[PDB]
Amino acid sequence: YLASLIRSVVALHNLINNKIANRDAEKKEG
Amino acid sequence: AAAEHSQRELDTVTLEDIKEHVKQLEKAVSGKEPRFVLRALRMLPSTSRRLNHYVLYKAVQGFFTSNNATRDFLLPFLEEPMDTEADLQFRPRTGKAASTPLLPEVEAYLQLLVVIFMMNSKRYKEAQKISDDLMQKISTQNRRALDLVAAKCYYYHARVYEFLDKLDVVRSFLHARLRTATLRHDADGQATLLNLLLRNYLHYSLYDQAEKLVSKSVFPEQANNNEWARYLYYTGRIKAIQLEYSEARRTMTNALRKAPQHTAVGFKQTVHKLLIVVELLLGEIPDRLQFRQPSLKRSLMPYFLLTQAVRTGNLAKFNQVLDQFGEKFQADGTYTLIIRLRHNVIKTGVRMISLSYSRISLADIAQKLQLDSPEDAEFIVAKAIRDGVIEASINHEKGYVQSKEMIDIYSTREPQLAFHQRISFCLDIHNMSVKAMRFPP
Amino acid sequence: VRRAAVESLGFILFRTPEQCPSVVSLLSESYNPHVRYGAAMALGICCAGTGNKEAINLLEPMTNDPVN
Amino acid sequence: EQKMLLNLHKKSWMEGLTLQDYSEHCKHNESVVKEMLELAKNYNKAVEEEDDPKRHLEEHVDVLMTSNIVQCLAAMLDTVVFK
Amino acid sequence: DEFEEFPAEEDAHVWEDNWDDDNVEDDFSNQLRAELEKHGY
Amino acid sequence: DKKFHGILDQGEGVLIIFDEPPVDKTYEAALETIQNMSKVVDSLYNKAKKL
Amino acid sequence: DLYSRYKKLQQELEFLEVQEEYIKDEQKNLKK
Amino acid sequence: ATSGAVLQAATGMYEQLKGEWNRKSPNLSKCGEELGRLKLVLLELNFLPTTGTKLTKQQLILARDILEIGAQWSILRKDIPSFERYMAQLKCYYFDYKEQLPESAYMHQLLGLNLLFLLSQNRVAEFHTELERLPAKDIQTNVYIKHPVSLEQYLMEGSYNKVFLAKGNIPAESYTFFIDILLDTIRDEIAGCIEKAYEKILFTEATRILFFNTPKKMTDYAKKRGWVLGPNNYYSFASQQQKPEDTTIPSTELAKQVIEYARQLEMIV
Amino acid sequence: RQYYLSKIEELQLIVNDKSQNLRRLQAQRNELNAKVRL
Amino acid sequence: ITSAAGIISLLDEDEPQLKEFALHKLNAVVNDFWAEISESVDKIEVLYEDEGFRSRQFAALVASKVFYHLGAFEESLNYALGAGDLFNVNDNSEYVETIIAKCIDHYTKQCVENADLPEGEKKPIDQRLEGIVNKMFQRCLDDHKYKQAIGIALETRRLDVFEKTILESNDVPGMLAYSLKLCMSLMQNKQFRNKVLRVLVKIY
Repeated sequence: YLASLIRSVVALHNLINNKIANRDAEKKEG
Repeated sequence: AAAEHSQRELDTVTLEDIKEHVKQLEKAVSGKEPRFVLRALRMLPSTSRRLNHYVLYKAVQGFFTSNNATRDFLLPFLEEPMDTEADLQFRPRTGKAASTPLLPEVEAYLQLLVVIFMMNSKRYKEAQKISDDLMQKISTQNRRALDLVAAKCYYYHARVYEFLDKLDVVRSFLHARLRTATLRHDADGQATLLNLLLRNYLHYSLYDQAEKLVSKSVFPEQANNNEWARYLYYTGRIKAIQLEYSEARRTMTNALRKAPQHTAVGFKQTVHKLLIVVELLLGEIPDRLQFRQPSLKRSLMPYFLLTQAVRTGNLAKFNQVLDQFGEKFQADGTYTLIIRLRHNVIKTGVRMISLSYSRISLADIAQKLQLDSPEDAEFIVAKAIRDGVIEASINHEKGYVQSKEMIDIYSTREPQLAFHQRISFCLDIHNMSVKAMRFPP
Repeated sequence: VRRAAVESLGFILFRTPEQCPSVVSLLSESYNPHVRYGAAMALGICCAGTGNKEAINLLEPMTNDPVN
Repeated sequence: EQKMLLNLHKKSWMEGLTLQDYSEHCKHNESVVKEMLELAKNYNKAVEEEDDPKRHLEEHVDVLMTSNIVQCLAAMLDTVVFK
Repeated sequence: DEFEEFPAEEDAHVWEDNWDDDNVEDDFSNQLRAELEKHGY
Repeated sequence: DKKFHGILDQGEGVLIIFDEPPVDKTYEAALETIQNMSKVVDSLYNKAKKL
Repeated sequence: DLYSRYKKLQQELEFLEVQEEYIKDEQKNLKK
Repeated sequence: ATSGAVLQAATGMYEQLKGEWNRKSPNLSKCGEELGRLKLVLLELNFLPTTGTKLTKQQLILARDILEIGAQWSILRKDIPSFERYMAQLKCYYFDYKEQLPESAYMHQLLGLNLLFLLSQNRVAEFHTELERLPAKDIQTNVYIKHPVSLEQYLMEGSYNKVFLAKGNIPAESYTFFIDILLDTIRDEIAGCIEKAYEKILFTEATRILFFNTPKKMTDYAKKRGWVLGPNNYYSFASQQQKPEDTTIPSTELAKQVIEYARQLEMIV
Repeated sequence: RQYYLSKIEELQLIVNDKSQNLRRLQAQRNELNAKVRL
Repeated sequence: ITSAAGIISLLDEDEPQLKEFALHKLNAVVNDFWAEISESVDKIEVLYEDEGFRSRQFAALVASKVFYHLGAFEESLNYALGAGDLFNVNDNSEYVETIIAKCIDHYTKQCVENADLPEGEKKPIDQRLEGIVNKMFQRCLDDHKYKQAIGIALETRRLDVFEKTILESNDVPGMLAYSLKLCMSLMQNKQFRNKVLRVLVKIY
């Protein structure tokens, strides 16, 4: 359970980073 | 006056905001993604304020302007500014942009602005016609993205009929629209329509109908946390009325957990009231902090008095608080539950006795619970044991109530089951987070 | 056999040249070079003489591959 | 000849159902979880000071999950098979 | 995403107060005195 | 005073003795990791404000 | 027109499914 | 014209049925036949708003009272289906047309019966929903509603003795029938509590527990429920709770759960 | 006629989500292949 | 108001006219109260199950509407097809549109199965299914452009309605060439290709 929680938190952080990156690219395009 | 100039400044920044929102709607239309629509309706409540008559007049005279019947429908419903010196022609659509018919998203959003502004002006009849026309227009449209927008206006439609105090001339329409969304496999629209229908049912006290539907219909998990919270609150009320008290408590706890942090004071207050009442019905004393919150202090103060009266075991105090503030419960829609608790107080005392003692005799239980006879104590403790509130057994041979001896749970399979639920949730969270990943082309 | 299997994409998709670059957009970046050669040959075969500018775009950097 | 050269490193059938030393499995879990604790400290510091703990944490999680899952499943298979 | 459908409707102490604080009872000194004189005789 | 490990049973009159199981370091480190990624989740809450 | 759109959509869905299956296989091979 | 003639005919059959019913011996068969023919003429007249024309208020009244008389007739034959169908049919007349039709005391009676009906069928959840349906004032004001509410409240706190002593506070025999059915239901509930709570039960004290004045009325349960008698006339329920699942490892289910864990860990998705 | 509209609508949404999933899978494969090549 | 659904108990009676009136009222009010009639289920079904009942078709229609509201279309189609005339020929309501769409999906799947094994082994098709299918064909023919009935037909084999569509007014024969394009672009069955081509050359 601890390892699964670690992995889920890591995946959530990665998804947040990816959303931030794609929004940064979209806003920097203009 | 410079005050009117500053009003014009905030009006034109609202114009820029709505221009950004309609641009996002068109980007969603041309980008094959509905999340931009969700973001537009997320910014929608923020710009539901800061608007006036001229804001919406300039909006409808900037967009549309195709000489369609839409102009003939929305212009007469709002006032117009005079020949202002700052005749800044606000024209987001130029030539071919104004030539093509407006997308359902943008026209729906601007008509929504009309109806919410009309509601803010508190003349419900004027907004009734614009809402009916809006939903006549969007009924034929089968756009997937529009459903999102449709979802929102759906809610607003029911909202206006709340101020019209009818709530019944549209029940069949909401039923049909929910069915249409179900066959469209929509998530947001189905969830919001279920929530609105449940609210209508509870406003007209048809709890059996709501129970039947929630037994038949399935709430979409992949919905808004706000809609999830509303559905959980309504379901908790249903289960509380249906005597399913433990499930109601769990559902209302989940609804409170999913409440929008600090955004909905009234919804949180109502959820706290109902949760406190049902928890008292279970025999559990609620959290004290609920009554000392800055926003929920006065709202739950009668419930503080109720909880104090039942915990102290003073039924006279219970009747007294019924006499003074109990009528307020009728306004809060909890009077029947409060009467049930008035006649179910003794369950709390039985639970306290079970928690403290482990082999307390029947006579001692009757003495400590103000019960007249030991046989009445036997009946009450047996009923409480059967109804899943106590974990004891009465040795009737010599009249002592032996609680079930506590076994080492870590040596049992219960921790494995709890960890299984937690692991499944964590793996599902990881799968959801990795599943989208939103890599743009 | 991997080379031939990838090259069969051209023979399977020449009738609909639009789909061919989509599947082979990434066959062109495998770790082994034989699959890359098969991807290039499939791209050449599927679209016959269409100025797709998508197969051309995919072949633009591949012609700089370290493998010969 | 391919299969009968494969017979060289092929594990026996008794190896699949065998269980790793339980007293050793606990020590391995303790060690790797403590490394994961240090890694979590480093990850918190790195993420907070952003506006390679992640890869190390993921590798440790893979190791822990595969070890514990395999041991648990072997335990269940052994409990059912031998009665 | 405010929930406008549901309307949003001395003792200003900072410390967290537990339920037992509300319970009324005699002072502990009085209880101890009573128990001492009860068990003394 | 956390001297010799045991519990007195006044009911019958006994002082039992046992071997004080260690603490299961795994669980303590698991609790520490749970706290650490609670902190990480707060940090991510500080993020994600940029939509 | 409408039937053409429906058949385009069916063929595109099947092609996307084939590509996704191949990707899952190649991800497994890349991990190996 | 034709609708008026049908309404007048319905008034005639209602008059005949009322003459049969108000008599101290309301013959079951003739009243039932008249009520069925009245049902037919009511289907001819109307049963839903539908048309926007102003339905005659007297027509709504006579339909409501015919349904009330049918509900009161149903209990005479001790036929539950007739009572429930009449109840559900006249619920529409009670609630839809409340703002136009008055409320004679009879409905409250039937309403209370309806609530007590659920007590006879142990449908406590439906009882509480229906109680929520009624206005708050009539919950404690009207006696016809007060009695089932008080009986359910006593049942909800284990006050079976209070129920037994309050049995004599009923204002009608239409109550009395469902009160008897409630006696059987409460005896069954007490038996269930005895099953779940205790482990050994003595016949002599169970006699006071279950409110049975004859030991043969308990031999009834001794063969209906078939409670096992012990060596010393002690019914044993230790075979109800038991201690299962604490000796055999599920293993197979846990193995499947671990397999699912491995799958979710190794899926490419 | 509503046949075609409903069918093409459901097919458009499923193909949209499938294309998005394919894009993310493409990126994941690209990262893995970059690691292997390195 | 109509806030109760006690009319279902009228089905529990024995006289036929009571059941007919209850079924008619339910059919009138299925769209709103489907929650209650979802528990009736068998009480309606037996009405269609008994051959001697006078209005089994109305019961079948009511059950089909109730099941469609529930969402289990696999039985809503069966109970709609069991009913006749007023079941779907009205072609007016959205429920009718959903039912016709699903039943013609069943028809085209069954037609594919029959084309797979046309050696007598082919499974039979309910004549009511064929009737509703070709009624839809005729309605979309006389309604507007005939470029949709042709596609539906070539989806469900059905070369007869294909020939009827091309041999009718058909506006201009250019759409025929369009059909030829379909015959060479969006179909992979060579066995069906032969029949379609033979039809085309006969029409030429």
